[PDB]
Amino acid sequence: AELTKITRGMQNGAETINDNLNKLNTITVQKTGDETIAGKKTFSGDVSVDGDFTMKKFADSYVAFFANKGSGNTVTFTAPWDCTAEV
Amino acid sequence: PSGFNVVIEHDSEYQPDVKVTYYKNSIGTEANGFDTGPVFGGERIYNLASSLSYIRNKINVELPSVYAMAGEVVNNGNELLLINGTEIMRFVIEGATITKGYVEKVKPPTNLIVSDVTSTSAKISWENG
Repeated sequence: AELTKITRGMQNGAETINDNLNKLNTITVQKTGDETIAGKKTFSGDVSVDGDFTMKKFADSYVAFFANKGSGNTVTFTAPWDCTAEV
Repeated sequence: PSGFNVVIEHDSEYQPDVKVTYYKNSIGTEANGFDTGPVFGGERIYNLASSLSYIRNKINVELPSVYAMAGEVVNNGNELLLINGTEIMRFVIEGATITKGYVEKVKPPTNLIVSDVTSTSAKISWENG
């Protein structure tokens, strides 16, 4: 967020303080109410969701199927990520 | 008399330092309400030369008589404020907590003279502060 600097002797001190408080209040993610958060959010620590968790393309980014069409004797594939296989 | 004296009572068993500043129209002292002054945040800050003396738990901040002012005393623990309308005289303590602060009204006696001294007695005379 781009806040306007509050300096000694400035003009429009009250309004600039008001606008800055209003900017912070509308741009921040808060501990209450329904919200929509944009941007790539990377969480360092643990994350727990007590309510209903919902995600996009789960089966595509977690489940991968590789089989041999022409023989069916030996399957050769380049693992898309770190995983557990069920052959 | 000697000057304008501000008493600062603290919790140290020692001699805390005090730094005095003066400034007009800091936030909350403007006459027509918040940010109605000529220099938002406060006009020129002046360092006030003080002469400090100490007794247990009581600092006496002697300032030149010309700075003498009335006003509400605010104790913020780390600093004391003497607020008179638009004017503020700020006292910053170092190494202790301000317990109570006030302009010295009851002032100590001065020219102590011992006269009519005998083997069994003496007369002590003085002048009001």
